[PDB]
Amino acid sequence: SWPFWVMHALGCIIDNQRGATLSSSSEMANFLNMFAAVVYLQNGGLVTMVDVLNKSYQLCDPMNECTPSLPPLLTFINQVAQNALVLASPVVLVLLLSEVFLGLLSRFAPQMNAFAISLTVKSGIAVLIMLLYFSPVLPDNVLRLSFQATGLSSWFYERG
Amino acid sequence: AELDSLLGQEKERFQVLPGRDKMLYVAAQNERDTLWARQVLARGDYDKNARVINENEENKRISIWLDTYYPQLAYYRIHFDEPRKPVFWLSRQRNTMSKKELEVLSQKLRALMPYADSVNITLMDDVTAAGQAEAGLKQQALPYSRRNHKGGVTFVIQGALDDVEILRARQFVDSYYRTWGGRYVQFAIELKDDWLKGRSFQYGAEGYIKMSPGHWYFPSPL
Amino acid sequence: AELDSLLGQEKERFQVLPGRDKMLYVAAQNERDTLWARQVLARGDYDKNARVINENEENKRISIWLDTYYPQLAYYRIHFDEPRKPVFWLSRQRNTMSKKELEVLSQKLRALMPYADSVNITLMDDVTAAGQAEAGLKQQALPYSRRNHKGGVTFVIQGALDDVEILRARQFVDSYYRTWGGRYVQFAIELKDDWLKGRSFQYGAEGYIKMSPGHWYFPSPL
Amino acid sequence: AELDSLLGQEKERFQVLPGRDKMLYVAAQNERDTLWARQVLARGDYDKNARVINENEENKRISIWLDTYYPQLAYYRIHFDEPRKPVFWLSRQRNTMSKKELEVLSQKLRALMPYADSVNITLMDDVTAAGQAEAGLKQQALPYSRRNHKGGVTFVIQGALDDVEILRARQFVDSYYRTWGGRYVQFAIELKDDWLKGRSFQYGAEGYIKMSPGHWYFPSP
Amino acid sequence: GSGFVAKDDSLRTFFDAMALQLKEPVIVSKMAARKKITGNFEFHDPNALLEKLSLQLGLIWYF
Amino acid sequence: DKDLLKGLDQEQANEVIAVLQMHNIEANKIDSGKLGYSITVAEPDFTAAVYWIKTYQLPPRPRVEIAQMFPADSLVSSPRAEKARLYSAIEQRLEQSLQTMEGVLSARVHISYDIDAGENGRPPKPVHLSALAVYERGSPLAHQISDIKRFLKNSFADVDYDNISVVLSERSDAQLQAPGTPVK
Amino acid sequence: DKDLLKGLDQEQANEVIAVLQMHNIEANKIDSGKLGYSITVAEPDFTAAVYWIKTYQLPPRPRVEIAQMFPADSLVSSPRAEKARLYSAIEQRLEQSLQTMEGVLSARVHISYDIDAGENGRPPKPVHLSALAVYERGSPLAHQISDIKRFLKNSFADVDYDNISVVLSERSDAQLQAPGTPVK
Amino acid sequence: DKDLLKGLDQEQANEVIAVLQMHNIEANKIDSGKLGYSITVAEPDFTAAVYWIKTYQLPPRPRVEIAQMFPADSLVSSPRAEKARLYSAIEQRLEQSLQTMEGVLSARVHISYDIDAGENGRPPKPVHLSALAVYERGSPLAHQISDIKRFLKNSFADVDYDNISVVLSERSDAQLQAPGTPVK
Amino acid sequence: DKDLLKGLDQEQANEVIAVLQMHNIEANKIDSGKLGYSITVAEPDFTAAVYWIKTYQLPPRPRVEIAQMFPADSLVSSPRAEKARLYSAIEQRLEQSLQTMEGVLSARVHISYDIDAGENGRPPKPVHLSALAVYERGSPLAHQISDIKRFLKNSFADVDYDNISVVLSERSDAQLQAPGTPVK
Repeated sequence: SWPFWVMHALGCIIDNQRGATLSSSSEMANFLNMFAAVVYLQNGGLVTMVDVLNKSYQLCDPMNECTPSLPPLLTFINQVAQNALVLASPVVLVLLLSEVFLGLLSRFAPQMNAFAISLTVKSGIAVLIMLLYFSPVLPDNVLRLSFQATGLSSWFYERG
Repeated sequence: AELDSLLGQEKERFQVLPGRDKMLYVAAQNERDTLWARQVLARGDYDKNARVINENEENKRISIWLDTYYPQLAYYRIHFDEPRKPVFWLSRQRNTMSKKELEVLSQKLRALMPYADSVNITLMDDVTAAGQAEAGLKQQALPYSRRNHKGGVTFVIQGALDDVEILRARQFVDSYYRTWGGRYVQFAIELKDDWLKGRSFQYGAEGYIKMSPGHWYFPSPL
Repeated sequence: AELDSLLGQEKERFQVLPGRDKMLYVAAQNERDTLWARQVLARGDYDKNARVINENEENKRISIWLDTYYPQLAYYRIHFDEPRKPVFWLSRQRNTMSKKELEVLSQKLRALMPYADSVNITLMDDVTAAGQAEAGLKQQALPYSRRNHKGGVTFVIQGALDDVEILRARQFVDSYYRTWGGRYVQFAIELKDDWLKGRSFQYGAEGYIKMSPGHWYFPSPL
Repeated sequence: AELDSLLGQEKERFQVLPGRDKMLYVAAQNERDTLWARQVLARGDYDKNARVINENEENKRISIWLDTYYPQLAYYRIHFDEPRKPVFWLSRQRNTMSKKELEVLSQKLRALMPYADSVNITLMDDVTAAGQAEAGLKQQALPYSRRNHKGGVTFVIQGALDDVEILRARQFVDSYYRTWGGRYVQFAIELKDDWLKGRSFQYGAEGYIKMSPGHWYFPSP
Repeated sequence: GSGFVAKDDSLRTFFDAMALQLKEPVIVSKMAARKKITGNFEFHDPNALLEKLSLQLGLIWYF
Repeated sequence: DKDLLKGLDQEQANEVIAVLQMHNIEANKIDSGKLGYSITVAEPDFTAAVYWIKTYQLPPRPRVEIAQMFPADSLVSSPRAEKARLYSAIEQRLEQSLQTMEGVLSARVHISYDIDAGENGRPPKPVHLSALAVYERGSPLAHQISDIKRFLKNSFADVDYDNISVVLSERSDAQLQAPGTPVK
Repeated sequence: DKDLLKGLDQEQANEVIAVLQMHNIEANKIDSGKLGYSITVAEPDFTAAVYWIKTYQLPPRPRVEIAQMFPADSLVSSPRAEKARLYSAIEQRLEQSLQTMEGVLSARVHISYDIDAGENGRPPKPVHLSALAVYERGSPLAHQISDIKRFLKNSFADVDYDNISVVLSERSDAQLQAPGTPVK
Repeated sequence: DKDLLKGLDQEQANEVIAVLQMHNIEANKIDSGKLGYSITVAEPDFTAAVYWIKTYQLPPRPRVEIAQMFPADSLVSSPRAEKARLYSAIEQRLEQSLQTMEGVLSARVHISYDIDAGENGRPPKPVHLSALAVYERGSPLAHQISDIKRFLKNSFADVDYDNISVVLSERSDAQLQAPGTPVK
Repeated sequence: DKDLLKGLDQEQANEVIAVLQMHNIEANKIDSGKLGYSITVAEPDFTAAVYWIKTYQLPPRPRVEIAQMFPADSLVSSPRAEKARLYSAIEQRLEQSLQTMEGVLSARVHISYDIDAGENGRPPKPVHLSALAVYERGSPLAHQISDIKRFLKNSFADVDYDNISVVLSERSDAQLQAPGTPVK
């Protein structure tokens, strides 16, 4: 569940930056998770999903006590985190530069209440900037982050 | 001035021959020096008549006359090692011309080359022309196949040859062509993909049998 | 303006021979000194005529004449260790020349080389040209395969040689070509990997290659 | 000035010899001093002609001359320990030259080396040349394999030699080549890795190497 | 004139190549089909080569 | 003294002069500095010069490469636009490496482009190459076709000897003499 | 008198001089300050000089490398954009290392580019090489074709001797004498 | 005084003079301050000097390292762009430690790089080395390969002697005499 | 007096003079302030010194250490980028610690670098070393190979006695006498 987790983490950041989640202190992040589920499912998909559990019996046969090999497990959370932040890189930069560009206009006109205008303009920006790189850039990282069977040796070892 | 001082610094790479029809022939030796002397005669700093000849192209010039006035003639190559008395290598086992008939050809070949004085026609054997080609094709340890038929032979080298067997073969063909010429024996170097370099067998019921040489080849899985 | 002062400071790498047809000859030793002398004669600070000779160039120049006027001749190499008396190494067991017409060859070669005062013709043996090439090839412990055929032998060195056996086999061939020439015996060093690269096979008169534990290939009998 | 003052301050490493062809030969001892002596004669601070000779280069010039005019000759080396009377080491059990035709060789060799006055030809034996190489190769405790054939022998050293044996082998071969030369006996050092490191094997007549608990390897006999 | 050149075979590919010099087909079991072999062999006296290999490898055979 | 082409540049004017001088008409190249070159011919040669312009379709357009339609200055780049920019640089590099062989004056190499296989589950297809060449004359150009196929075969991942096609030809006869001025 | 090229570079000017001096026409190189060099010829040699400009496709283009089309200034860098810049520096370092051998004047090396094999589950293919070389004459160039194969063999991960194809040749005849001035 | 090249730096000028003096022509190294150096030859030497410039591909380009394509001043560096900067400094240190042996004057060492191992879970392959060397002449250069293969063997993780290749050669003949001025 | 090189620093000029004085030519070390040093030789001694500059690849480059590729001033440092500095500081400390032995003038040590055996679950491979040394002459340099191995065996975790290779040699003959000026 690696590339679905980072894609669902992508949509939660894009939902959270534009407002729309500040009732705590989601549908958009569900949309990318379904989309990367389908584009993973089309080309190949279940053949490599079955192949990694067919290799797991080739390297973790029971009555041998294999374990999930702890010392590379401890970098798992940041392994998806550094894939989350660089994938959410370009749209939070435009939303953040637009906010301080509006803030200099609030410094040039004091009773503007530019906080109210920020909710109106960010939801258009957060879909517009991601429309330029939604088509040619997103779906190849989905196939790149799919965990392949050759790396199954690095996550396990049998104990006797 | 004179023509042999309007050329380059060394008077060693060219040779100026007097013509019988009041022309001045310049005998170069390769293609790069042929345009060296033709650029001089082309820009026009010489008040008289001159022509630039060469071994490769005046051997092609008097083969157009020969296959108009003497068809079905058996010959190999014309050698210009001494350009005032060239040697005409004629075939012995395939001509019926007598002594009187060879002398009209010797005079009508003198008339095509006005710089020459007399053309010496000599006769070579047809079995030492294919024996030197087979012994040279066997000294390089090259895979080959000989196809004898009437009026010429041909040697065929096929297969997925490696990089050494192309350089040793190509260094030998251009050194054989300068001596004999491609009138009698012709080489057929060609690259396709089969590790059996040319040969092909079929297997049934006793061992292997060598099939006849054919044009189709089996592509190799390996 | 003498010629011996126009060259470099050390007067030991060149040697000027007076020809009989008014032309001085500078005999170099390798290609670097040949270009050192051709730059001098090319810029033109010497008003008389001069030519630069060599050993590898002069040995390829007078084999074109010998492949036109005296074909089917068995010879090895022409040595210029004393440039006024060269030595022609003729073969003994492969020619049919008498005593009289060898003087004709010794006079048509003297008129062909103007710096030479006289040419000496020695008859070298034929089995000592291949027994020294086999005895030198046995001291380096190299695997080889001799192929005897009519009028030339061929030593084939194939396989996956290592790094020291290529340098040791390259130092011997270039020391043999300097003394015997590449006319009679030919060395064929070819570097190729394990044929049938990882496949088990059953060789000899009924052969098959095993492409897989369940796949048979029946090419030519391995 | 004269030539022996244009060289360095140490007037002991070079030795000038007057030639017979009106020259002046300088006899260096190695390649570090031959370029020292040839820089002087090359920049041109000397009026007459001179040359710089060497021990190993002159030992290749008259061997290039010798394989044109005197082929099928069996020799080892010509020694120049005193450069005015050199010593020629001819072989005995491989040639059939009489006394009358050994003076033609000693008189035609004199005209090639103008600095020398005479050449002293001695006939060395042929079995001591290969017996001193075997006894010198056994003293270093080296695995080897002698291959005898007609007109030369050869020694092949193979294996996973360690660092003390690939330094004692260079210190013995470079000390033997200086004396006899590589005409008769030739060494062949080639080092490969050991296929039996963590492997169990059987040695003797029926030898095999167990590359795994379930994998046998029967090598070539 | 004959011989097999084994490069990491599996004792079922191998002993079927000897099934021509032996005039009978060979049937190897599946527990004896896991052992492997390499080497240049030569089938000139196979009834003594099969006996020598069955004791070095560790096998039992019946004809 | 009748101009026919103006506003050209340096590489186009040396091709128009070399084409018109082959067909026995003179030409004058008049530079104009910033405005480019200009070409005039004589008055009896103007009717023939317009005909040779229409037949050879002069002035020549600049040569197109595949990496011009996918420039590197864009903000984003698809994988189709990255493999097309890779193949269009190898296609020029083999062209500049074939001109250093012995006798070849000009050459052009073509590679088969693949787009659809890199995205779906279909395996990639075989690779096809095609080359053209112009040789110096006097060469026996039937034996020269095997060195090019030997060089071009394992300069790529997986090609065969029958997916490469070499077509080559010797250069034309040299033109060295002057055309000549129209006397009247 | 008449100019035929101007605005050339430095290395572009010496190639035009070295080609025209081979065919017995004499040219002159004139500097123009910041506008580069310029090359002029005489009056009767102009017709042949345009013919050798057209045949040899002069002036030469600057040579192209694959790392030029994947610039390092981009803040994003795909793995297709890192392996192409890694291959393009190895096939320049092996080329500069081949010129230090015994008797080699020039060389050109090509590597097989594999970029789309690591993104899917497909295994990487083997790597192929190809090389050209120009040797100093007097060399027996049939025995030095196996030292380049030995050096190029274990400079990579795992190649075979079938994947390496080196084809090389000897240099042309040396040009040392002056062309000569056209008198009229 | 015809000018051949101008604007060259210090290391570019010493190779041009070291090449021209090998073929019996001399040059002059004239300094110009900020505009680099300049090299002039005579008029009868000009035709030969422009020929040896084209053949030897002079001026020499600066030598390329793999650590230049991946600069260390970037913000973030991938693991693919970190082992390439490690291996490029190791292969530069191994050829600087080879010049301190006895007899050696120059050396060049190459390592096989890992590409797929940065992104995959596959184990890496064996590392291959390859070396060139130039030895001072007179040395028994046949026995000198066994010391370099022993030194190069255990300078890495695990190699074997079939994966190391040394191709070495003796230096050229010494050039010690002056060319000579062309008198006319 | 023609100048060979200029702009060199202190450590380079004492290497160029130490090489030219070995081959019987003089040299002058001229200071220039902040613009470095310069070196001038005589006019008959100019053709030899250009040849030895080209042969010995002079002036020498600064010696590369692996710690120069991974600077300490980075904001984030990987574990991959910290073991390279840790190996490249033990590699310098054993090199500075080998000079304190009896007879050694110079030495160089090479550790086998592993960075890729850390993140995975595979066990780390054994570590190999390789050392060079130069001894003063008059010493039995075959018996002194056993204590460099004894000193290097247990400076790390677990090496064997056959994973270390020491290749050492004695120094050349001493050059003490002056070259001598050319007499004119």
